[PDB]
Formats: sequence, C-alpha cells, structure tokens
Amino acid sequence: SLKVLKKYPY
Amino acid sequence: SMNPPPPETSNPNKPKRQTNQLQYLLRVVLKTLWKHQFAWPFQQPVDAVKLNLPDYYKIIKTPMDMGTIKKRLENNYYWNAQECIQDFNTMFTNCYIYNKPGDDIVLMAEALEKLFLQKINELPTEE
Amino acid sequence: MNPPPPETSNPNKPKRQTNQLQYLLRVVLKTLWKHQFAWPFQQPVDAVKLNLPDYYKIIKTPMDMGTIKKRLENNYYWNAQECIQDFNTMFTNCYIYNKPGDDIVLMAEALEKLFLQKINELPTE
Repeated sequence: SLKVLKKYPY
Repeated sequence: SMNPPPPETSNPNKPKRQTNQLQYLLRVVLKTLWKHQFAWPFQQPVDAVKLNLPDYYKIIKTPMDMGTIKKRLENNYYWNAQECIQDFNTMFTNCYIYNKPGDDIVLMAEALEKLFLQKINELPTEE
Repeated sequence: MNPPPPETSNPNKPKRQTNQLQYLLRVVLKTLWKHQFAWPFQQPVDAVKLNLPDYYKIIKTPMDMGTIKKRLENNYYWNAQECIQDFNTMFTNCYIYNKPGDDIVLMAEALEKLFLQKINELPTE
C-alpha cells in the first residue's frame, strides 16, 4: 500500500 | 503552475427553469453521492497546487467536480437534466483518464459511478 | 483498525513550565502547523481511511503535530529534548514508511528544514 497525495483528505 | 479558475457556476444571461428531474438530481442523486465514504476527492475542484499535480490541467481540459455540480444545481444553471448528467460523467471519465486502472482513486470513482447509475435508473419522467 | 492515538496527559507528572517548552509551543509548533505542507502531519495517520493496512505494522512509534500540540499544552514533557524527540520521530516515521522522493517525503523534509532552523534559535535555559 502506497500514499498517493491526490487521494489524501484535507 | 497556477490552478485554473473553476468552471462557471452562474450566468445571469442563461434562461432558467425548475424541473422535477433537476430537483431529483439535487435532492437525491447529488446528496447520495456526496455522503458516500469515497466522495472526498470529488467534492471540490482538483487543487493541483496543494496536491502537486503539475500535469493535471495539461491532461484534463474539461475539469468537473461535485462542488461545481452542486453550485450549478443550486444556481439553476442547468436547463436540461442531461447537462447535469454529462457533468457527472465528465467527472468520472476525467478521473479514469488522469489515473490508471486499479489505482485506489479510480476504485473510489467507480464506486461513486455505480451508485450514480443506480440513482439515474430511477430518474423520474419529466412531469 | 487504527491504534489509539498517543498519550497526551499524565497526571502522575507535576507541572514544570520553561522558556524552552514555551518556545516549542508558541514558536516551533505554531510555525510548523501553519506551513503549507503541514496538513498530512497535523493528526495521526488514519490507516483505515487512507487504505494503508501495513502502516501500523511498520510504524510502532507513531507521532504527529496534533499530539505534540496537546503534549505541550498538557505540560506532558519535562524538557525540551523530549519534545524535540517527538518531532524527530514524526519525520523519521515518514522517511521509513514512504518511498524516497515521494511527495509526502519531500513535504516532511521541508518541515524538518524549518524545524531545524527554529531549534537552532532555541533560547537558553
């Protein structure tokens, strides 16, 4: 599993 | 790279009407998708600055998101239900274009599109 | 499942406030919080929401700025060095879990550069 900034909630 | 201006949500030169289909698209379809667990990336224009996506607006020439669609519906921007349906479809297809099959964000968009299609299957006939 | 967030209050410590701990809250935490790349570090990693089922298999000492903020507010630390260690843990976790050169890592690196500037200006006790 990889962090993808595009789907990172803010 | 700057973000582009968001898509227009109001144009006082366009004639306006309310229809039962447009009301259903706001009160049922948008509402239901908005509350979906995977809706968050689709609730506003893609912020390519914050998310460091220098190529997003090189690739996606017709951006669309549910925040825009919501504003368009609340503004009576749409004359035809089909304009709204097209905007949803543009949102989903943009996600598929920019990203790759089996990316988590694509699976999120697919879940919202499946729900979308289920709700559009119950779109009432124009009264 | 996520773990519970890190402890932030320990009633079995007495209160000591210092100019170094006050600086860590009013300057270091404040400035880092407001940085444009702080947002992924402001709360514990929500491995469930983010679909990272191995995050807490790999990271056994999680740390985030929301926790540090609370610890400083609750006078959880006796000294500045305990607080500094928490910031450093936060950066190292990001470096351990994520691939070098990924966006999140570059964000952490920028925050760490700012942190090290602010710690260079730490007042004397």
